[PDB]
Amino acid sequence: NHIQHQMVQQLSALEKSANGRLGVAVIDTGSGAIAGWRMDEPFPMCSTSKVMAVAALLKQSEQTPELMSQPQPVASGDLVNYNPITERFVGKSMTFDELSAATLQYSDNAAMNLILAKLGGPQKVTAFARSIGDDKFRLDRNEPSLNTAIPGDLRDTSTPRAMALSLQKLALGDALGQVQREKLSHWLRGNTTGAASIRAGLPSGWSVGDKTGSGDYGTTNDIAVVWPTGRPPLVIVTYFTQPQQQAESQRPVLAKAAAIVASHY
Ligand SMILES: *C(=O)N1C[C@H](NOS(=O)(=O)O)CC[C@H]1C(N)=O
Repeated sequence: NHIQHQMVQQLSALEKSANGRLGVAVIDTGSGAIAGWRMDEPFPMCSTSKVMAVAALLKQSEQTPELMSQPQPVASGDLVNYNPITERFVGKSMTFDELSAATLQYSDNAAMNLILAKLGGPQKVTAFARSIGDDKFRLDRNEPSLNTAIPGDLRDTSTPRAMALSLQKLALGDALGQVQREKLSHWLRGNTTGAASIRAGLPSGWSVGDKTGSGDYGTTNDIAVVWPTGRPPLVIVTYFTQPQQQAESQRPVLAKAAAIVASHY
């Protein structure tokens, strides 16, 4: 942990003002420095777990490049709680490229389940996380139950530190092949659900890729790769969860956390 005293004070005050539990990690990839707040506690990942799932599928495509263009039938039975793209393909097919874009950029939960099926389930996403040196990530359930976000429950959690290091290896480093890393980074940059989260706290000119998540207990999450103008990229994880199951989401908390980390860099 390389966090400055001032940044700790600011993140602590933000957490208290928001009445929740905040977890933040920032990696400066130029120096390798890592900093943050509660960055080793488990937090429910919710939809941010989808990055690891798509990455696992992209790793498999390295040995079968046509895998991503293979049509996959979509059925009404695949639909769950939130299916913004897949609901339009019932009775038709989507490729794994389309399914990956849908789950990353629109957070389509049926698409996530179709990807989990191809990989062999949540347990195989966890095995892929281990294969990139992430010993904290655990995916236990599929959609939509992986979003229950119960305090004290270890299912479907990771830590801000582990998720930041994994997102660095996947989107910037060498955990994936070049074609696959660039596809993942492009999909993250094209996310449509992140305007009010990390992106809102960063300079408007910077290029950003991110994946949000939400769940019960007011869980409000975002993980980002940031390409600041003129200087090496940053990786930012902001996880936030609240005391009561019915709590409302607090996206401005993530924006402010991002602004706090962005200033100190
Ligand atoms: C992911 O956390 N989920 C799927 C979808 N995500 O959209 S979000 O990232 O903009 O929050 C809706 C919320 C959540 C879920 N409960 O399924």
